[PDB]
Amino acid sequence: XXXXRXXX
Amino acid sequence: ALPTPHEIRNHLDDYVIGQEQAKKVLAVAVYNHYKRLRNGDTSNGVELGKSNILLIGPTGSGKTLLAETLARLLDVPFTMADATTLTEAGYVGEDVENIIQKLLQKSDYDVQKAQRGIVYIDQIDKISRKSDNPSITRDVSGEGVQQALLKLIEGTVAAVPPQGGRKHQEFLQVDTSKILFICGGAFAGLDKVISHRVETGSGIGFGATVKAKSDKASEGELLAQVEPEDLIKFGLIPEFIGRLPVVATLNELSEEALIQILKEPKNALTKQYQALFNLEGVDLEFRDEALDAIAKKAMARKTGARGLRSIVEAALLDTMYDLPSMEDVEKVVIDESVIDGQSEPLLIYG
Amino acid sequence: SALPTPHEIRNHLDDYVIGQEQAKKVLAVAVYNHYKRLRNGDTSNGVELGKSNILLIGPTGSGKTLLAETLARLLDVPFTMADATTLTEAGYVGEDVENIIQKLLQKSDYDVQKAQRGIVYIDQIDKISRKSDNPSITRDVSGEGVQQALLKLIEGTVAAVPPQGGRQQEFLQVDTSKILFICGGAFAGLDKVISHRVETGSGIGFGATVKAKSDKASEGELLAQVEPEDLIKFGLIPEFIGRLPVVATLNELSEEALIQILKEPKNALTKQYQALFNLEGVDLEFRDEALDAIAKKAMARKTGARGLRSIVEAALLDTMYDLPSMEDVEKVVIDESVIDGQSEPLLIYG
Ligand SMILES: Nc1ncnc2c1ncn2[C@@H]1O[C@H](COP(=O)(O)OP(=O)(O)OP(O)(O)=S)[C@@H](O)[C@H]1O
Ligand SMILES: Nc1ncnc2c1ncn2[C@@H]1O[C@H](COP(=O)(O)OP(=O)(O)OP(O)(O)=S)[C@@H](O)[C@H]1O
Repeated sequence: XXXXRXXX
Repeated sequence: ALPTPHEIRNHLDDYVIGQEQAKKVLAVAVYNHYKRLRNGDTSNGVELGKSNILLIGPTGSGKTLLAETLARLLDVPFTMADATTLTEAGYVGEDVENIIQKLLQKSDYDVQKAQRGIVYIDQIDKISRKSDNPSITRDVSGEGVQQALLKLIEGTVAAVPPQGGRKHQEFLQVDTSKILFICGGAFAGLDKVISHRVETGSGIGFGATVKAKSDKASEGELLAQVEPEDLIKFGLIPEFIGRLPVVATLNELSEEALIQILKEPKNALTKQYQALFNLEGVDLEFRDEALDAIAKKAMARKTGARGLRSIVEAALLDTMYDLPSMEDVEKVVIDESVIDGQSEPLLIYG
Repeated sequence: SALPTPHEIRNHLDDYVIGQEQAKKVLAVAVYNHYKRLRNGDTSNGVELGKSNILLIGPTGSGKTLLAETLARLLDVPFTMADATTLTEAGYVGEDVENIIQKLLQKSDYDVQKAQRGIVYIDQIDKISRKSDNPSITRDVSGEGVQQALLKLIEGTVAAVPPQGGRQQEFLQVDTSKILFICGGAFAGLDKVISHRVETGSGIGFGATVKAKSDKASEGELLAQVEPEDLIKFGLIPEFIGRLPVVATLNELSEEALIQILKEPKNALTKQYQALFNLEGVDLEFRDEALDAIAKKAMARKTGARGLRSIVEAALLDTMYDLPSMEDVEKVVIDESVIDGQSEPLLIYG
């Protein structure tokens, strides 16, 4: 549904 | 008849101590909420305005305590939600609409009784933007939550699954222009922002002033000078703060206040432990010489009223560990020395 | 209906743990008092009875995780061991705080009234302690955010859990005001921050005193002097520490303590290898001269009790490799020289 993709 | 600010405040004083300005704001709001709904569709001054509340104070000041104690005396429905679990634009977490759904559980699906309810939110600081400028990338637990609440606070239609459903085929409409919202949260780091704005020194030379170490920016006196512009640098959006005109500035727990919190309230820790040993056939005592000494230890922790159990349980650890094994024990006395750790609590046998 | 006492439960944990008299007292008082708050059914004058969580702190391999494991055996009420390394701020892909609750219900057979009185344990809590300045630039999904989410879980709230994950789109509400939490994780680097508070000086000047190694702080003693303000520098939030007033500091292993770990506990490594060869029809022995040498080698590794198998298995590698092929061997003796490696372990023939 919702993708929480984050990279430091 | 209806209650009054003096009567509702007298009730909260039994459960809360040392918060004068905070009790006044909630009393006027609750006292005014009955007036707005009662005058709805009967007063010529139609489209009555609304005024939400934004509580602010240090940790362990009594924010979450006021919401619980208020439900005891409040007649209309009340709920206790949290900002941290909300998610904007229908993501993995719960949606804004879930807040209204929890209200119907306590209201028994009474829409006419749900619109006149009150709502409370805790830990509002968790959704604040980390930086002053808007985040370049999308945020799931920040600014976006504020955006979805704008139309909610002002007033908007909502979707609520009546029974046995999460999403789409039965929706109950519930307006929100008259629903009250009580947001609260201990904003961390706000003292640094106000100092730059208020002190304005920011210098090293002769003409620039260098405030003497440890005699400045007192949290109690600093929050009083707060303004909406200060929260913008914190991360909140002006559109969100505009929905909450009222602001309440609390104070840090005074040394004298902690002594009263353990004696005057009914749910004090001293009364709690007294009941813990009452079933054990053992009494308890707490002399004034020990209370005043505990206040200096608690304030050093800078944690608030909730950091008091560490001082008590650390002292009564040995005593509680051995009291059940002991027999013919009818009363326990804890003098001031016991708190410092240089002595052992005196025991009285039958 | 006679409940156990601290002296009785301490005898059980003493069989599995050694040299943790300070930590065992805390778990005994909490478990003891937990049944008292549970026993009450709102039939006492005291209301809103207090809660007291526990925060275990100790070196690596000192036995923190072992205390929680052995505790669940003798414990009647349910118990869990939820890893906190994988926890993520609610609203993100990685994980939610709710997952912890779901585990508790599997142990209690989905008994809400029986799960509310359960116990919860968390490991590796230092993994979420963010070490940084105020994070204006970025938002942490596993650091500061996770700790804030936990605050709502504690002190009282209502959450949502699927019915075994869902065969319905419905959830069950379970209060958590009465649920106890025992968070514990070896905080690495906590000694350096405490030293600044206790040493009080750099000592590059003429007047300032300098004791670089004569008065150097001992790690064991130093943790005893911990306080909540010290943890704020480490990364923890004051709001998080206020929920955990009690603190338990554990001492490092000692040469004398290591010898008792191999003999008194039933789950000792010495007894493990004794049973490993019992099925093979061979006896095992361990003389005291070998234990004293093993203790010195383990302390140098700076790993604790967990760094003991490397000393044993590295020595008995050659012996175990050719033990099955050998015949008529009924007993084995390990001398001090065997640990040093100068000689080989003597073998006996039946
Ligand atoms: N004014 C007060 N009078 C008496 N006890 C208080 C008061 N304020 C706090 N306490 C004590 O502190 C406990 C916790 O109070 P809270 O309302 O949770 O403080 P808090 O500021 O809301 O914490 P937050 O918002 O999660 S940082 C209460 O259960 C009381 O025991
Ligand atoms: N007091 C003790 N007596 C006997 N064995 C112990 C003791 N403490 C630790 N051990 C051994 O160490 C193993 C692991 O102990 P742990 O509880 O994991 O230590 P720890 O402090 O939890 O390390 P962390 O926190 O997981 S890094 C146990 O399975 C035992 O074999």
